[PDB]
Amino acid sequence: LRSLTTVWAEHLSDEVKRRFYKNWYKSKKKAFTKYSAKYAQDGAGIER
Amino acid sequence: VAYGYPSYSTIRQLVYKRGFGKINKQRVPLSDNAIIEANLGKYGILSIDDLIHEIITVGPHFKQANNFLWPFKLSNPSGGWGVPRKFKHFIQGGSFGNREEFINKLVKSMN
Amino acid sequence: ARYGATSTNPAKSASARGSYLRVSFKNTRETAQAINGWELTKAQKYLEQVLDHQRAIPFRRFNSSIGRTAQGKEFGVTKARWPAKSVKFVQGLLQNAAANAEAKGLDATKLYVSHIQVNQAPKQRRRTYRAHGRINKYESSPSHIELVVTEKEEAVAKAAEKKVVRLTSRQRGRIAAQKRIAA
Amino acid sequence: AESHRLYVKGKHLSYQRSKRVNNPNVSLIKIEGVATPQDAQFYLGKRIAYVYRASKEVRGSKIRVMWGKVTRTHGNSGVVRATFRNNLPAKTFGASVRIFLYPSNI
Amino acid sequence: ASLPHPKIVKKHTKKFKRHHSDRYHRVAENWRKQKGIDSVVRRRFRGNISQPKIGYGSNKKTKFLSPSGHKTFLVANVKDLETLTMHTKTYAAEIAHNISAKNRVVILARAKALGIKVTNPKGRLAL
Amino acid sequence: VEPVVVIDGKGHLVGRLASVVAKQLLNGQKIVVVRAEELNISGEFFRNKLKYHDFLRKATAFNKTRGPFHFRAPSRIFYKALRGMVSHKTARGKAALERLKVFEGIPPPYDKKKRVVVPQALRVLRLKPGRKYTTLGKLSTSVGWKYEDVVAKLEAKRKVSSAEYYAKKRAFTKKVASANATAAESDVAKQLAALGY
Amino acid sequence: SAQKAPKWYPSEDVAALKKTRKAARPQKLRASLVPGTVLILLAGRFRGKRVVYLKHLEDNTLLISGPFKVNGVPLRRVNARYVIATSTKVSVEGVNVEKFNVEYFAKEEIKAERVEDQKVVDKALIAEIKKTPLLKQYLSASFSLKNGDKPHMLKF
RNA sequence: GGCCAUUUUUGGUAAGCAGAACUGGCGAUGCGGGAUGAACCGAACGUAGAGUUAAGGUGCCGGAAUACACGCUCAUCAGAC
RNA sequence: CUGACGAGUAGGCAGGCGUGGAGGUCAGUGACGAAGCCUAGACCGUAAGGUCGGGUCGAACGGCCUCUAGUGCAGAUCUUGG
RNA sequence: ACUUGGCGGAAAGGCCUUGGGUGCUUGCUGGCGAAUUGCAAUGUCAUUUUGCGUGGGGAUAAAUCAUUUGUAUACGACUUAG
Repeated sequence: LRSLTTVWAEHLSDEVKRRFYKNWYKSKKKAFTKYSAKYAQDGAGIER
Repeated sequence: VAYGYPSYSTIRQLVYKRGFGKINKQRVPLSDNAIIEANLGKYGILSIDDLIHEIITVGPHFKQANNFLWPFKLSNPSGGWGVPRKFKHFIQGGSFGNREEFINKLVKSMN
Repeated sequence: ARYGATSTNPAKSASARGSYLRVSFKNTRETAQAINGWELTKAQKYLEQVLDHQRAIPFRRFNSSIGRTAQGKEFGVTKARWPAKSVKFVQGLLQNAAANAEAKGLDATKLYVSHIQVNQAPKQRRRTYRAHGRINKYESSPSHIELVVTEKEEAVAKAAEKKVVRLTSRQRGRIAAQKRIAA
Repeated sequence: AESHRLYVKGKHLSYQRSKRVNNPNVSLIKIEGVATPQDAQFYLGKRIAYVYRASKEVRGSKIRVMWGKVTRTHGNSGVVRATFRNNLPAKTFGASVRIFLYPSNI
Repeated sequence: ASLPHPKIVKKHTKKFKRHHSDRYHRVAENWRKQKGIDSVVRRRFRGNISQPKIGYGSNKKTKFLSPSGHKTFLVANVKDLETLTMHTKTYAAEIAHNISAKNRVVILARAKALGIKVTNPKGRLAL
Repeated sequence: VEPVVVIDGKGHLVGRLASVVAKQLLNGQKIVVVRAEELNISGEFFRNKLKYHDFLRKATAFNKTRGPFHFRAPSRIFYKALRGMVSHKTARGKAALERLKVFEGIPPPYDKKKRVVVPQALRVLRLKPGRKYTTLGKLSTSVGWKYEDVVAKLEAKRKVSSAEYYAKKRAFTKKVASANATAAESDVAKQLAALGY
Repeated sequence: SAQKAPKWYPSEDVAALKKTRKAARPQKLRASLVPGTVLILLAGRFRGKRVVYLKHLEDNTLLISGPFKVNGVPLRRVNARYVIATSTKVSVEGVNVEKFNVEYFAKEEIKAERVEDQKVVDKALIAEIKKTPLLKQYLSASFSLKNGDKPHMLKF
């Protein structure tokens, strides 16, 4: 098997945004900004 | 050894190509007729065909005419020996022994 | 007054030696490699942190059976160590070369430690006492340090020679056969 | 015209060898399109050039050539013993090479 | 120029180093015949070093000749060099390793006017 | 003479393909052997099963990891049968085995290119009719290759995606055949027939 | 003395060469070179070109002309060994080829006498060439090996 | 201080055992082949170039015909000198 | 000038390379720098080895014809020093 | 080189198709030039990456050490927190 695509949610909580940083306190917490801006349209990329 | 019965052609080609002489030993090439003349005019022989004639027509002075020639130094055969193994008899499929007239073929690949 | 192989300008450099120092040679070599090539202010602010166990000296050549450590992750090496006596005898020479550069009229912002080497000194023999009445040596391995600091400078631009060419007649007969066609 | 090739392309092979020796003086060439020794009797004497690129540009170019010639045939499948002026560097085993059409027999 | 001499063939140009000249520092690189019972250089196997032997001797027409074609000859003073006035394009001078620089300019100024080739004119030049 | 020689592995013999492929790599040809799971071995199925189960017992005593590696894929059975030919412990052998690519099925850079066969390696041009043979998919499956059906599924896709193409070619050549009928009886076709073409 | 002077000094007297027995003798070309044969040049600036053969010179070379109005290959020496000789012929009679010699070429713009002799030869050559079909186009082409061309099988 | 091998051979059940006889070697001997092996096959070596071969081989490693020809053999322990 | 021939341990003989010192000679070299040392710089000799250039250095040393020997090193669980 | 849509995930990164624009046409007949590179010596016509200059688009963070944790630990490592 081979993962070809993965689709994330719209607004992830602060429990999985804390999973993607080793140092949560210094970080600018900028995970999934340019991905959650893909719901700004009608979702044509995400429906794709 | 491989021996046989040479014809006139192979004797002629050997004495013209690989035939050398023994002059106080001194293996000397038989280029001129003056060598054979000055070394065997005691014995009648005075040209190179006189040596070939004392070879093939085995004559009274064959011993000295043969012993004047240095032994021939042949190549390896230019077509192979014809067999996979030399050291069986020519009757069993090798090379050694009596092969009578076919010796001519082998000598014309070694000359 | 002879030093190692230096490819630096002796006008803009300052030197400090400190011979026959009873230190550890295998630890002074590693702190001399750890200091090497850095700017002198970064060097003196690094060696004041080695003494506080804040940053470690990377043991690279003389490093077998050393305990691996975490601070060596700064330099990619598991095995590192904090040689306090060696770093004291190195930073003494650093302030000595800083003073010898201030006495020569050099600007202390462009200094980088350029040439620093250590090499073995005559060993100081003492003696152990071992089982069944033997005696084996117990020797110091003191060091000869030396270092040379230099003001760094820029604009070493890459102008070079002309490289005169040996092209043949039948090559220029094609090169000039294109100005009649295109160029 | 898209083709300018006046050479038959061939492949360098191993040196002249036994199982356990090798003679670097006489190289083996596998000419394309040749299958018999009677066919490989044509390419005798024809000049072979190996062509390779280099780092230091000398004489106005980066491409350096080693020359040589075909000497004799080899095997019953059209291999060709060829010598060179300086022998091929034993790293080109599987490299293309150019059997030119001169000295012309025809 | 020189004498008309044939193409200078130098059968083995590589130097016959000793066996194990590299592996040990005590074993110098000067040649010694291997003499062991088990030895493989005396017994001349394949892939082992080649020994000096009389087959590698040079041609007597081109022996002792430099690649310019002249036999070299050590010259201490001016009187030794004037033993080569007759033979200019057969021998070539070569100035020794203990001649001072006040005499090398004299020897070179003489060998220029006598046409004798010096194989080291650049020794101890006062540039 | 091509830059890459793509070989359809179907209906060939493992050793007799491996010999010619190993010799063509050592001369400077790039060879990709596609569809290696339909490759053949002489002898019945159980002869080759007990020749692989006598290879599968040969690991290192003290550490089973570092021993011989018993690859199960048919492309890797063929690759083991190939790299025993090429002297792979040199550098010439490594630059030989880097010219080779052996796959299972036909991956989709290589399904659009023409696939050749090696006639001195086919099972039909070598074996006497009556001798049993062994398709390498069966042999690899009974020693633990997990993916046979999956490859079959993809093959059961691609032939369809090829066969339509074949119609999309073949009818086209039908039209070309009519063109090769309408150029006849002219002067130029007779002059081409005079010069052989 | 820092080196003992030797006893015998080999004399500087050069010897003459021995009287050699090697006479000069005119070249006999191969059986496929006849004046008028269309040649294919194989090397030099004009490789691959097709050219018309003329008078055999006396320095073991061949004199060829294109004609220059067709392909661009002027009156030029080309060695006989770097040339594939095809089978086609043109009639060579009617051209005053015998003016040319080895003295006519010498390394020391283009001399106008060469242009004049070029045009004088090429007018008669093109007047001969126009009699056969397609040969004017054939000389203006180049030769090149296509794929699957085996030159031990190709009959020129 | 010897050893090995062919033919003859004594003792011994037998030996890569002990002891004799003819010759050849190895010891002192490289080299090409027997995948490796002091003595088996070939052939005994100054330094190089060219050609032809010996013993062995020509699917691939490995240079050389997956040559030609007539048959035999299928081995859930092939056989390859 | 011509011809033949060229494995070799133990061993025998010959021609030679090197070292300390002695008689002779080159009216030899030399503090405008001898000997020594270093030198992936060079030349010669089959080889022992000889020679030159560069750096270092600080006062003596070589070529040849002969004489003489406490004369040549990878190994001796070799000696001393490191 | 634009454009139009469809198909292709096994390693799709390619294939097919629409409408124009520009260029060439050896499909056929022509005119000029192509010499001197001087009798062969690749007659230099593939690329890939690093780096540096210019122009035009886009975005503006992490990790480690030190402190801490004990579901982890000889040391590192691991899991945590600020």
